Amino acid sequence: MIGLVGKKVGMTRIFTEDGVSIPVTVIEVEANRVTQVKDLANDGYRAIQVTTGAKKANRVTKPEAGHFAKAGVEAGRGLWEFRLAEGEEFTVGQSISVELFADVKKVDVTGTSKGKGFAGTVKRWNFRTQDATHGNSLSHRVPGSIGQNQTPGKVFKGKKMAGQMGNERVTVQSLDVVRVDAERNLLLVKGAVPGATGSDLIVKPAVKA
Amino acid sequence: AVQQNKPTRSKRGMRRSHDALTAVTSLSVDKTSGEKHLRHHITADGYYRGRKVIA
Amino acid sequence: MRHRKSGRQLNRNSSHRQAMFRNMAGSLVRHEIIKTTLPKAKELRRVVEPLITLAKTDSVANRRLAFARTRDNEIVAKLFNELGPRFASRAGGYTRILKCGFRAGDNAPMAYIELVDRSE
Amino acid sequence: MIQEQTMLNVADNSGARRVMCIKVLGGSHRRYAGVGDIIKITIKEAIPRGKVKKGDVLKAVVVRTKKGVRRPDGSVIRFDGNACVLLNNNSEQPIGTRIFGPVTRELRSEKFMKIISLAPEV
Amino acid sequence: SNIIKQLEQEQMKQDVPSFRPGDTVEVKVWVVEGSKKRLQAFEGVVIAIRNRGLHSAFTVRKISNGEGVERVFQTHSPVVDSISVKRRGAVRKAKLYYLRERTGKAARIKERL
RNA sequence: AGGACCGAACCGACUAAUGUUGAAAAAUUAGCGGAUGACUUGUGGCUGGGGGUGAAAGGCCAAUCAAACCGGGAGAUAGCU
RNA sequence: CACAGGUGGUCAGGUAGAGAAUACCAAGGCGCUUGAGAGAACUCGGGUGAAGGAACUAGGCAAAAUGGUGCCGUAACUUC
RNA sequence: AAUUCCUUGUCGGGUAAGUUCCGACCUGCACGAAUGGCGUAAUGAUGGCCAGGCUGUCUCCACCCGAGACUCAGUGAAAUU
RNA sequence: GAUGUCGGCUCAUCACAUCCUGGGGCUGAAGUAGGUCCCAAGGGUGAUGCUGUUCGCCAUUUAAAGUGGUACGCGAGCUGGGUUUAGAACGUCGUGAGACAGUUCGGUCCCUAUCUGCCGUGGGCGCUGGAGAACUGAGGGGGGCUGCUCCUAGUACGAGAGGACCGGAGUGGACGCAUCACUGGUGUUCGGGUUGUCAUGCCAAUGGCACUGCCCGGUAGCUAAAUGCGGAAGAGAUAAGUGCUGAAAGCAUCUAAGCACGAAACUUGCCCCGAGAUGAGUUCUCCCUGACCCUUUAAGGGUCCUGAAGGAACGUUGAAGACGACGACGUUGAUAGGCCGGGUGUGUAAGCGCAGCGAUGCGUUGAGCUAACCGGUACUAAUGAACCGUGAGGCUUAAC
Repeated sequence: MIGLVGKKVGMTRIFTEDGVSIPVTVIEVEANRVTQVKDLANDGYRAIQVTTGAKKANRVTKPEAGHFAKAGVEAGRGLWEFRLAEGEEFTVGQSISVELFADVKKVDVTGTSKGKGFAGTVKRWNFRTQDATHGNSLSHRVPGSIGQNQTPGKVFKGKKMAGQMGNERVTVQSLDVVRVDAERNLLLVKGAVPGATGSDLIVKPAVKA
Repeated sequence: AVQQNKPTRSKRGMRRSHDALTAVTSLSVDKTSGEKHLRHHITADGYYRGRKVIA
Repeated sequence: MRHRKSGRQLNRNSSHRQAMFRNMAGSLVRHEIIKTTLPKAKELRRVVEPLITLAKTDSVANRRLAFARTRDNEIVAKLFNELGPRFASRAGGYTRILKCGFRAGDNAPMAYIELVDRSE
Repeated sequence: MIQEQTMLNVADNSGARRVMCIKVLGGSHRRYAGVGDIIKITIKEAIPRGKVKKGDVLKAVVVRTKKGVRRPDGSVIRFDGNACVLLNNNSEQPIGTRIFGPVTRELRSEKFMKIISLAPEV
Repeated sequence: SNIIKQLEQEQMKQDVPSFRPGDTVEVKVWVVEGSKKRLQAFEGVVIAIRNRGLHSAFTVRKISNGEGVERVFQTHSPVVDSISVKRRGAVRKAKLYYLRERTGKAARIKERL
């Protein structure tokens, strides 16, 4: 089934009456406004394109403005697409709200993880550090060997090395839905989700269940 | 640690393909003195956005 | 990583930054306009403006704090006697930074920082 | 968190005074043992006329750690030292007959009912 | 952060007594031993207070049955039933971690008047 | 009193890292040993190459030692490259 | 080499300190002939660390630890 | 044994785990009495072992602080081919 | 006219003659267990005592502690204990100088990366008028392990001891990933104590320096030791193996026709990248429809007027980032600083009074201060320009 686009508000706890603390992530899910419906005949597949939030009228270009005007909806801060199953249908201009998840109890949350910059092999790939003492020469956190010898004669593609870490799209699967609060546009899921505070989150019903 | 063959002059100019400088091409004009200056910078005569600021 | 951290270290250790900014704040107070690198300004503000805020209200304790931050009695006197009264109704933002080119010796980006009044 | 070479105090009247963890058993490459975990130990010090001798190798259950345990609340209970109770190597039953110092709630597992009953507290 | 603020505000207790590090408090905690739900008392010295809104916590140190034990309580948890101050202590610090190395006469805290 | 003891100068040199086109053709930094003695240091002199001098290591003899350097024999010789 | 190396003697102020040790200063003399930014891996030289505690390694290498004075007390052995 | 190849001999001690150590036996391939034998107080920057203390040596690393590395302006090498 | 040796370390990749887990036939397979053979590489396959050691032997684990190849994989990655220089001694040998795959003690490991190879990060062009987005999926990668308990069930079995197949359920270990509610670490950028000394004329009150002088705490950020999640279910085609109907070869016979099954392999399914997928794709939207002249004439070139969508530059900046890039913002403004209010951390500031001979206490007073946190606020800085990018987009056929 489709999902909704929200933003990571932060993280807190919920105390249950039987003395259990549930670490929850607070996701603010405003109304998602359908801006385009893609169908098999015209686009080759079935999906809806949604928008959410708001954007400053000076920051929206007339290409984007014209695209929004065709749907007859207000400008949002972006556009996302959701693949449609066989059953459901939607109409352009329709708004979808958080009570979509009223009876779901597992979600998959996708976001852009925090960017770690250029990271070494110890941090990025959990490589073991070498000896801190006992004669070690300038080689406390270096990767060590990277290949065999003349017989391969090259470094194998996909070798684990230092480089960019984080700042990439990550999905976390099968999160408990703790609370759906329609009037506050809030969704509370158990556990941590990728991304820093204030970043966009894509919430979908769990695919594996 | 060191080359096995002398690189050609071709590879030299191919590396310097990215070393070219870029001109500013965007001088602003003060509304009072009419002087040219860098955008968001004091003019040589001490004006900024039409106001005498240094002297 | 540097997430949400604040404060340039300016290729200096802590005590040297503290001393340099104390001296520079004294200079700005006595002269009301000085010329430094653009990165040293934008850090002077975070030092000098709190002293003016402190000087808006005059008391023995506040003068002692100002003297602790800038160990110069002339600077404390001028602060509490002129700059506090001059900026009594100003809600922050007592300084201006004006980019003014590049330094001949090392091509460092220069800037002028001044108090917004300077008796104009 | 108890690992190999960790020294432990003895929380029963079996006779041992100091024991050292020989193996955190119950898995491959397993690193630590918390409260309620079973470990194999050697006896480094014992009283002259106890039921166990120095250098004996046998099992034990960890009942107090100064890393502590966490409750579902999020609270934590820490102790001032690490203590264990000696168990027979084959039948994992306590050797001693008195239990000294408080124990914690995690031992209620139908396997350590003797320790819970004999303990002074919790 | 207004919405998280309000979400936490809904959950806070309104009857938390005021106490300081160095006081002797007695805490009642709910204990479940099957189908029976009980109150257990834990009395000791408050050696640390983390007051962080809903996430506030405080540490209580007790010498029980020969050796020291300290519990970090989660204030606003429903597990904590009631907190009562039995004696006011007079100390200079906010975190009384030095008490861990001190016992008997050396661990006494003078009463605050 | 002491080829006493601790410990500065001073004289050495056990270990570690660093440096290795070095700041240096053997150093720097942190420790380390001795430190009234078989001690160290200044200024002169004296011993010369199959020779000196050596509490010994084939050590040292002007960043050169199973035989110093400079010039001659000498365009030594080389079934070898 | 305007080279972090070597180079005999003389003088020796104050406050702490047994001291020509050492901390801070006096007289004096300097800031070391490239600087300005960013605040990556990794390197170098430091600081701090939960539970553990040599399990590390060829090996406690390295780190950490002890330290001062008065006073009490001190083992085998001994060439006293 | 600074010697014993075999050999990690054997036995005892120390550890949970001991080709090391320490004490025995003699089964000295191949110790032996001034190219000294055997002990020995003290002493050694001597060699081998076991304790305690102590700790990031390690389990396993994590942060903070400087100096580089990155970038900019000035200057401007080398090995090598 | 030089291809560094062993072991450890860090990092590996592959083969299958598969150690574990999976499938199956035969048993001298009652069960529990096995044995032996066949198929099968998807994942996993100990850390310690001695020794320089690979090994070995131990003492305890484990689901299991596979075996080989890779210059006995790996020193322009590291170590250097061993072996293999120059000092010295011992046993032995030689008259001796010296020797000894006998022993012992001590004994300089340089390399600023051009090219390929790999991990990251960008430009230039193309993509056929340009632009803003959003897409698709053709291919690539990643993951892909297992214990224990309980129920079925003391049921089947045995004869009793003992004890299932088949089904499930819940919690672990190793491992990866996100994050920081909690709990901890760090926090030289926040407060407090305290030692020596030097200043602020002096007292008080402060500052400088002694490793942040030594310290006790601690905000944000980051972290792990903290906590959430996840390696599939299910398909499709199969391997070993098992069958159904069924002749050749009246019978038979899994195979020849024909019809079924069957494993952690395979292909998907879970996750990531991705049209330079030159084979450069797709949908929606935005913008430009003025002349003139010269000729080789051709998909030609200038000139004047015009410049649009958009983009860049510059500036305020960032839980983005070596640098680019990336994201928000420029007054139609909260993008940063300051400012206001709070929070938080430290713990009752200065000044004054009081008590005491004084040190000191006490009160005003939980007071004062408070980095990066939250919620605000135009006070300061985000300036009109300008710059780039155009003037309706080739040809041919076929449809309409």
